[PDB]
Amino acid sequence: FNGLTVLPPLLTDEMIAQYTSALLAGTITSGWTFGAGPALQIPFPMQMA
Amino acid sequence: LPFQQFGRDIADTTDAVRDPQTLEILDITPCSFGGVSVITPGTNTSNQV
Repeated sequence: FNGLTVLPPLLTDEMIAQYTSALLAGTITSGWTFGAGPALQIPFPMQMA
Repeated sequence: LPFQQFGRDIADTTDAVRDPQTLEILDITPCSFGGVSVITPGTNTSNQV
């Protein structure tokens, strides 16, 4: 009421959740490869090895 | 309460008032205010905002 305003964030919580889900799927299905170039699939036990 | 004439918020501002002529209670809300922002491309590109 006295001239103070709060501005909404540019990225809504849904977009942040989508970003985190994308990162998690990438790290599950492709290991560390997708962080340094094209995403290459690999079975999860072999990635754990 | 019959004795109380005004009402204050948590942050020490008036929000409710009692009419003297008729024993009624009125919620006072400040008139709308905001910031005006102008969205515009480069003036060389166009002059629409």
